[PDB]
Amino acid sequence: MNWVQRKIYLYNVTFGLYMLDWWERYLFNSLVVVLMWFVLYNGTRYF
Amino acid sequence: MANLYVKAVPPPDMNRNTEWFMYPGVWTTYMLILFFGWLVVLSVSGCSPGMAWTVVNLAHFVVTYHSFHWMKGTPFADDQGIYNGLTWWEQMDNGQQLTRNRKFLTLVPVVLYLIASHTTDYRHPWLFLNTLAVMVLVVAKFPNMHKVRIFGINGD
Amino acid sequence: ILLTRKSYKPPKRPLTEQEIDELCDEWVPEPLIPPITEDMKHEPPVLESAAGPHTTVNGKDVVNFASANYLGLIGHEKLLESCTSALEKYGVGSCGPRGFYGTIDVHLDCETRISKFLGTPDSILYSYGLSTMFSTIPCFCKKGDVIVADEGVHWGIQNGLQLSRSTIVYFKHNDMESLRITLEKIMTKYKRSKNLRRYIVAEAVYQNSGQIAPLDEIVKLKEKYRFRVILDESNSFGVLGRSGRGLAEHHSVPIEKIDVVTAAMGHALATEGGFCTGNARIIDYQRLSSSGYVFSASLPPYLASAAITAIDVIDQNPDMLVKLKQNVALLWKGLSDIKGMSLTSNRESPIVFLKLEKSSGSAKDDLLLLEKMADRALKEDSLLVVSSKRSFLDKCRLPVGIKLYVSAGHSESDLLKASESLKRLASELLL
Amino acid sequence: GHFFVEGLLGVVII
Amino acid sequence: MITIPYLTAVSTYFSYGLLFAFGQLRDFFRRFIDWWQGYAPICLGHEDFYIRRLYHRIQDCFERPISSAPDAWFDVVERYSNDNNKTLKRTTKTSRCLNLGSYNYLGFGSFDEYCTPRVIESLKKFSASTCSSRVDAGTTSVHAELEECVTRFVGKPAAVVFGMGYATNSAIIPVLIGKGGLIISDSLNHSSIVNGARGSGATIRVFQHNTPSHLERVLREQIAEGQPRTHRPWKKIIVVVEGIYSMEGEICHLPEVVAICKKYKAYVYLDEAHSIGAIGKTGKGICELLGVDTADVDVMMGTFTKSFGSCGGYIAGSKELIQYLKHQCPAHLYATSIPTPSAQQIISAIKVILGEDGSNRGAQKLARIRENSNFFRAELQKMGFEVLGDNDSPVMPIMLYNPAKIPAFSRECLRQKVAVVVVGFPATPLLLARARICISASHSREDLIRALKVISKVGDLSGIKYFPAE
Ligand SMILES: CCCCCCCCCCCCC/C=C/[C@@H](O)[C@H](CO)NC(=O)CCCCCCCCCCCCCCCCCCCCCCC
Repeated sequence: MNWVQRKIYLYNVTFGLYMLDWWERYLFNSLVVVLMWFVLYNGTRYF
Repeated sequence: MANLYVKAVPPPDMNRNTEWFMYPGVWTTYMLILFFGWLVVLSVSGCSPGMAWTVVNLAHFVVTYHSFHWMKGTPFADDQGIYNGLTWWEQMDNGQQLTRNRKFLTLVPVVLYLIASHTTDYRHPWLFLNTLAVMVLVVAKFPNMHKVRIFGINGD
Repeated sequence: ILLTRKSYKPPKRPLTEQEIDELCDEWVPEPLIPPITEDMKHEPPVLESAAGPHTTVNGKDVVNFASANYLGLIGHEKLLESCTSALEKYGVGSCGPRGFYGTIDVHLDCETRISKFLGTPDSILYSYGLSTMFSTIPCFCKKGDVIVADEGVHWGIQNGLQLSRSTIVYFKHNDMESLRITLEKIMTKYKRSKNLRRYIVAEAVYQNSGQIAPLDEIVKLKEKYRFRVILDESNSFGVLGRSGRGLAEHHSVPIEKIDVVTAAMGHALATEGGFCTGNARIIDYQRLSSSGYVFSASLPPYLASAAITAIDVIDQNPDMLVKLKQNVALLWKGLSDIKGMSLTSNRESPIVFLKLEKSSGSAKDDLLLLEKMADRALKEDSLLVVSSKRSFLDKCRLPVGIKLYVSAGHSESDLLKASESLKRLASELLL
Repeated sequence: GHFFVEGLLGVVII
Repeated sequence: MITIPYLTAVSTYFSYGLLFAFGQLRDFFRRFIDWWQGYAPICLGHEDFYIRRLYHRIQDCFERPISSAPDAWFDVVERYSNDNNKTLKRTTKTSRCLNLGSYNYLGFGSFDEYCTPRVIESLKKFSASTCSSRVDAGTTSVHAELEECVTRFVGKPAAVVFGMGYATNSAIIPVLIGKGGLIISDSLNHSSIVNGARGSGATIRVFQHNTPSHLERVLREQIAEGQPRTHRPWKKIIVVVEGIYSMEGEICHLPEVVAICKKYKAYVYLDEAHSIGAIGKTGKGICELLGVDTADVDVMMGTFTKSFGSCGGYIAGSKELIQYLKHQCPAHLYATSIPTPSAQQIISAIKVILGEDGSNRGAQKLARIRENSNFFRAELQKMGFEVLGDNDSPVMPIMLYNPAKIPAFSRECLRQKVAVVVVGFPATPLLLARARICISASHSREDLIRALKVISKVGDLSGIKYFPAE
């Protein structure tokens, strides 16, 4: 494992995504990516 | 990347269902889930902050009512169903009334409804609903509404 | 606002730290235990070299009628090889509960073997015989249910009935007429409620009376009121059916009609432990939510590797089953003419009960009366028998008496020596 | 019709 | 009593709430698909929610079947699913892992050359066990010789031995106390003790775990208030404590508890399940390590499963207590006697411990059980882990705090040939998930050295080094 691959693994176990099935995990990762893009694009220039 | 150690004390409470609500960190998570839902609503569908607070207050109604006031019993079979005629609200604190943790749970549906009204300019399309929701929540949590039902619906 | 309030007394002034000190000094506790007496301290025999039909006490050779090995498997040449080969390959201990690392492979093999023997999907082992009923009944019956017990069930069953905080109603000992009356009176008092669970708790061959339960009226009344049956066949597993299957093969009923079948391997298998049987859904649900299964060390593997051999011996040799009925009949043909006693058992159960007729007084007195009669049977003419030893925690109220656990290895001389010696002693003490 | 509620709920909270 | 990093107490509640939310959602789409013989269901809908929505997700970390003696190294059988993870079945393939999840402290759960030859001889002369109880025909000579070794070892005048360590608490507490009595138990008591208290009619209060300043304040109130409704006098008061509180690893504060029980004339019920061969310079338990007179405690319960490598239990006390129990205890009257080869193996183990076997390896075990625990526990603290318990205890739980780290810390360790035990939510409090490490006197130093580097490497990935290293 490399740095990014290790830091992803550390993230799966902290928020309980290591236990869920693939379809429960791909429905939450996408939904949290959307939130990180929305906050970035708006807050970066809406102020 | 770890600080702020807290030496938690075990309150006896002898009830798996409602003893986890005494350890340090519950209020902060309670609020951070609400503040997280608010941001996730207005990201999957771009809308107005007022409506989004309305959708948060409406979702927090069903989840909280169905969990604290509808369901009876415990999901642990160890106690041989000793609490079959009680809801999660009634089991808390061994029936002790007006404690620190009951007042916090009473105070949240009110302050969350104030925010969903003060940013939606009152009106009537949303005002009618939000008022009904907060009214149901506050009535269900009254001290006098202890082990009493309405026309015997889900009562025995 | 005011014209609706309630009159209340003003609050009281709390106790001081000085007053409490006094109250904590006047309080006095009772003794931990009641004072002992001299009738309370009789020691039991200490025996050697076996527990079979012919044991040994104080050097003299006595004849045994107090060990519950019906098939005569104590000291079989095929069990002492299995136990020996598994005792030097696993050790003598379990080292852990069964959910962490206490699941040896022999446990899985034993469960499969038992289920194949009875013809049932799945089975579950327990560590100790008396605790297979502490944990089976509280697992199924919660606080809102209704249990119809038998009023003649031993302490193992009636401790589980109390742990599971449900509603218990009894019926007369082996009285189907009193069973159906109770069933109807329950199916009327609970009319609007229909989600509750209802169970019937019985016993194949009762230990306090020796009477076989009739499993035809129970399986028929159960199909008419939507009930469930829990059968404790520890005294019938391996002795009672024509092939040894138990009560179901005795009354020729399918085993799928019986929801839960529990037994103890400490009677007719010459080992220790217990097991519970049923369909897959029931067994796999109490494998996680039981109490004596998840919190207790598993069976020592040398005990679970002898049950497999014992079941194989039983299966391969169905002649020792007819050899047992003959012995029970032979003891019944030489004891029917006793003076003060009275055979109050069934004609086929291998527990020859003997109720005392014309009770000599209070039950307390009758207990010592039976105790001395049991003592003099050994001291003089070398005979072990059993007498009803009730506790103060027991709630059974059946008549007391003297039992005789007949086996399939008894001779024809000792079997009648047990009859003459009882007739003489009963004659010269009671009448 | 906007500040009566926000003024009364503070009283109710206290 | 446990220091919890604040930032981890927040990502645990979030992790559990996400499981709850997905579970309710999935169970709501099963209730509408059940549309496709008249009796009530065996189990309601929602009494086993965490059994099928939390336990089944990690069901491969439990009930691992082994096919070897419970030794320092055993063989673990491999299991597959074959139907998309619903019913695991066992293969023929095996492994060879390091045993760190058993209980044999003194290394008696094996083939040692003073006990097994004697037990095999006491087998072929007595055939497993008698089929009668102890008051009729089940009191062999071996059963009378063993009740003397236990009295000599424990120290009290008389003792009774049963055949199950769980029935040694549910069939005795009803005898000693009944209705109108009181039982001030400790919070973290075994299930057997609470079930025994429920089997009687007594009332149960709970005082704060391992602190006497709270035990005094409960006795004062309960004696100043009497019965809960009709303020009669309390007929009795019994205080139940444990030697070593497993899953917390702490030795009890016995001298400060006995002193307060004397003052208020309450009784003391000790429970030396985990601490009867482990702690002490001779192995006599907590009453020897802490230097307390053994006659200040009224009843002392024990268990031979963990240290002596054989099933059983015992109760020791005044010679009239034993005479009362032998005459009114249901477990003694109705239950089959403890088997004979399972009693010879306790006799021949107490002989080794007391040094009456001729050799002197009864002190090597007692010294190597300590020089291994004091090493492992010291080394774990230096790497920054959070381990509980004192310096003189064979058990040391490592805290994890996150539900998702339970299958992560165990699956990795098993893959690297180390076997451990993990405990989840339905059994423990919500916030406190842990792993339990058991160190025996049969592990060598080469094994602990090799097992510490496997744990130190796994603990980096999961990030369970909550405290700072050096
Ligand atoms: C995605 C982040 C969260 C998403 C939704 C999570 C909501 C789930 C929290 C509901 C708490 C349930 C309280 C009592 C429920 C009882 O009925 C049942 C059966 O009796 N008890 C149980 O199942 C076991 C009792 C304890 C289990 C609780 C596990 C959840 C721990 C979280 C509690 C602290 C975090 C949240 C605090 C309360 C949440 C308030 C609801 C927020 C509404 C969100 C809508 C946007």
